[PDB]
Amino acid sequence: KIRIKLRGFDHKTLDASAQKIVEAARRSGAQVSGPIPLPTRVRRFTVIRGPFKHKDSREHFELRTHNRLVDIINPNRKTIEQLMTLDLPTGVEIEIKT
Amino acid sequence: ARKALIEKAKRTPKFKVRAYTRCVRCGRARSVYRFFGLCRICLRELAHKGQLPGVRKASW
Amino acid sequence: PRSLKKGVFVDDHLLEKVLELNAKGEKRLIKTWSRRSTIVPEMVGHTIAVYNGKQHVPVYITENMVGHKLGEFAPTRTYR
Amino acid sequence: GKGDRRTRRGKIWRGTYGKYRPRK
Amino acid sequence: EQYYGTGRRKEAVARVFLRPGNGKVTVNGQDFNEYFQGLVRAVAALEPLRAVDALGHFDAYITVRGGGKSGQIDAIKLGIARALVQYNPDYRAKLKPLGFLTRDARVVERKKYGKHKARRAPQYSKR
Amino acid sequence: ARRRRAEVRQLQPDLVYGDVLVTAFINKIMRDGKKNLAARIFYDACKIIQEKTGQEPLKVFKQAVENVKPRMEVRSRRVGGANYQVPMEVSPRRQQSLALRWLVQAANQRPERRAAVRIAHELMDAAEGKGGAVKKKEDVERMAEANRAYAHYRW
Amino acid sequence: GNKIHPIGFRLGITRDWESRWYAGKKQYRHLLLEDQRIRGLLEKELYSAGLARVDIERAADNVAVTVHVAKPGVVIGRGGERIRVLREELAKLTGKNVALNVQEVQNPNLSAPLVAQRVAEQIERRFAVRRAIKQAVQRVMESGAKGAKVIVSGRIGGAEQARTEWAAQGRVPLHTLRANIDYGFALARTTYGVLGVKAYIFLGEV
Amino acid sequence: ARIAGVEIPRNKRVDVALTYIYGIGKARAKEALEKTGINPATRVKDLTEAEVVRLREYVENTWKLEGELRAEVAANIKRLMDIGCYRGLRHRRGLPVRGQRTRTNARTRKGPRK
RNA sequence: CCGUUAGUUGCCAGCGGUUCGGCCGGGCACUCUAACGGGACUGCCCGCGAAAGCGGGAGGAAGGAGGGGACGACGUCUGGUCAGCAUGGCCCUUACGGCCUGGGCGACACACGUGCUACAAUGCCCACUACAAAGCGAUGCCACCCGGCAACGGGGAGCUAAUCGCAAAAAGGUGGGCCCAGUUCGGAUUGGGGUCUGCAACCCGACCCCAUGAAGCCGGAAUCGCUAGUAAUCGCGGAUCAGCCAUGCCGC
Repeated sequence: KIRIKLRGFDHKTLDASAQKIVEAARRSGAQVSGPIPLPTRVRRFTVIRGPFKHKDSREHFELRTHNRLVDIINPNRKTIEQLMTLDLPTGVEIEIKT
Repeated sequence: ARKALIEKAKRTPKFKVRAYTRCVRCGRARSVYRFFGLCRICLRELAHKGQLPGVRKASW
Repeated sequence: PRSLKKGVFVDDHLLEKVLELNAKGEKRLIKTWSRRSTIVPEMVGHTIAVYNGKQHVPVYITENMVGHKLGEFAPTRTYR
Repeated sequence: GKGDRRTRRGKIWRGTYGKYRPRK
Repeated sequence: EQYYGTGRRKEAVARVFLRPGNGKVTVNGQDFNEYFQGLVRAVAALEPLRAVDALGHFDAYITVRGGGKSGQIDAIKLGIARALVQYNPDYRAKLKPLGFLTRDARVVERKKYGKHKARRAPQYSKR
Repeated sequence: ARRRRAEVRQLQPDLVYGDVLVTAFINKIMRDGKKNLAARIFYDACKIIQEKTGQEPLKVFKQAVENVKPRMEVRSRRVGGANYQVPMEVSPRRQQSLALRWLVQAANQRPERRAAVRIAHELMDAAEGKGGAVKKKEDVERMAEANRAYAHYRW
Repeated sequence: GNKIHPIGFRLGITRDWESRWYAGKKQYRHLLLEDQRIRGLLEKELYSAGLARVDIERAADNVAVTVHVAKPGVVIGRGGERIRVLREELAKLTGKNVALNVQEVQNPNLSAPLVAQRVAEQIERRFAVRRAIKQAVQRVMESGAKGAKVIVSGRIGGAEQARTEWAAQGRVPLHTLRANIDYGFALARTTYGVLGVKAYIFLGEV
Repeated sequence: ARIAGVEIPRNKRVDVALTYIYGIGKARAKEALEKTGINPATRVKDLTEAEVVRLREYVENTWKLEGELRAEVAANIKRLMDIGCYRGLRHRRGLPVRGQRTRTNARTRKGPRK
């Protein structure tokens, strides 16, 4: 039974990733275990917009982590290659565990 | 252009007590957090451009 | 007296000098610098230069007032 | 008050437990 | 044999579930005025019962928590009402009037450029 | 209102008497929000009613009301190179709201050492005809009007 | 004296993160750090063929690096010499080399930044700057565009007293967050000091 | 109960008693109410000497406060005020010993506005 | 406001085990949640009207531009922008530039600025009781037990981070102490104990405890904030951070 985490930035990177891995490993594992999201985590930051003295020019934005925890049951060999070398996105990374 | 003080990295804490924070871009050791290590400005401005990974403007 | 703290801690910065030198006696003021100390024991009855910010005034310490956070034994302002 | 520091209000604000609130 | 009614608003979630029974209410644990301690707040999660009468023929079980007492209590109320929706899905002239319709939309909005209380700009002085 | 009434927002009756007057009043007792202790004193006071005075809370609240609610008073007009003190029929809406507040406040004035005590004290005395609140009322009243000749000016 | 940043205006709309990659806590920072060492020594050595933009991408330990210009010649070098001292030298700033990704565009009339560097340098050479923006704009939108709104600021190619000047054709609702447009500014060499320039070409959007 | 400074505790428990004496009250009433052993609920109006003497006695050698509080306060403040220390420095004038900043705001010690 | 996809969070709306904490299995619809499109276009019934559109009503998740965000067009001000970075020119250099030892920008007879806490019983004091929230935690948040008047000191478990470390949310609830004084208020300043980042913490720190406990019992002429979940009030976290004068700023 395999656990996985694709923690990503773009809200299309996690999509290409979990998509290719859950649908392609749908001819191998236990057909996968649905890309369970996770409450996409948010980190906010604000800063003065008007350089130097201006306790009012600022504003803000943020950086965060969207999380997709795909997962596939029945370690049925074949699965390892319907995702492990048949991937396609770019704005995340292949986190695999068990 | 405060060249003479670009010593911030030779660390020589020589008593942790001295090595000090800083903004990698526009120097300014004033407000220089971490994950960014920038002056609120060098910072926020280059971010503005956006060649500063994922991070995106706020709304709500 | 004066212990209280023991050994006469001095934040090493001022302790090292305090000790052993306490051998050949004194000579007075050894222009101290990291007054972050909590003066102590042997430090009873001696002279050192307390950096008042821009000057090295000469301070002489006595029994019942020795062991306490160095700093507060050398002023640092000037009003009225 | 929050400056009563010692008892209730005091630690309430200090954000301190201790002699007026076990660490839980 | 079963009528579910959900009521939630301002970060307080009161999921009310009623089924043929009597007049007991498990507030994700205890009962009504047990949990709503000396809370005139009690009566809040039962108005949707007053709707078409009887507060003694149905078994009341609720999954309620979050924000806090009131918010959750009321949420509970609107929920019970929805349970009423399920039960008698033809109760307009009762479920609308002393009725209900949506959460509420009025939560301590936001502080921005200071003034905290989103309006409370620092007061002036004496010039 | 830049042109439109900007309506009189309506309150959901009492959570102990299904009454609008109740609710408004308890808000008046209230503070920092504390709907709780607000309604609280409201009640304990009601206890004074039923106890210290057989007669019912309904009738006492109502009577005190009829007593403190104003009637005719004054404000001035800067219309003709001057502002004269002219009286007018102290509209119901307000009459209520403020004879209301008023009461609550004079009540605050009262002695005792307990809030429910105050509420009682005054509310009763009012209902009757005896006290700080409503008395202050009569004052604003007859006081107002002295500027009678001015009245015909219309407010 | 305000108005938000023509890219922030863009973010999740038209135009995004040139340096495309992720990371997270305790590392993203330095990650980008090396990135600027990059773009910097980068545009630095090759502002040469009048570059235009740099998208350093990271989907893994490598560092994409597709920079763009419209000058292919001196770009790859007679045959491919250029792309060599270039992609090689690369390692020098943090190893993990990258395939020197050369991207050339179709028409410097849609390229506002570029045209700016342009009429800009012009003003370097020293001449009719008002003319400069007038026509520069003219054509920049002209050869297809939905508007060329341009402006120049500081030290009006003269006068002890500095000033501003501007002109535009068509449409350029910089407003309508969603306007899909191209914005650029150029440094201002002239011994007047720093006398910046800016121009924005509206890229349709409907 | 007549103790040290005749700090008689009225319709108040033991704790509420001491607190009425020199350097007493909060934190002080707790320690006193504990030793003397008495219901802090007591209003204080019948403290039988039989029990008062117990707490009243031990409340002499190790407790003062009373005609002694000044001792550790007067003697302990006399040393730092005689040596180039600092603890007493802040008091070497009329500002705030604990803190604070000086220059502006400090009438608490300096005296009244001028 | 509604169905679309899906379920390690959340359901049981229907059980069975229940160790009855949703612990185990199980159910994906309901609450949860990222995601999708649909949802008043003054479109329809009644007024008015040449028209735009306002006014009445039902429908409902809601219009009347749903409440909240970002967007501040042309110029004004030669406003602010020496030490944010950039800069034209000017001056500069055994030095107007470099490093180090201390002071100091936290000196006070005073005035004004912004906040703290306060005079209290619709309160304070104590014990027991009942529930978020958007954030935060690796060489870091820190589990329970041992040292614990206390600050804290140790062992020490967890995560690896919607399941694990931060967190005790307070006002609310029930009884209990007080019955209106300068009081249990108030906690200055000087009364004591300790916790801690840091060497060192005089000057120039945060904290617990010991003694002391001042002014004040809502504050002149005057001056402020705020259309409703808002005013008020009560709390949690956040970057700067080995300690921090943060009662300041931010978000909830």
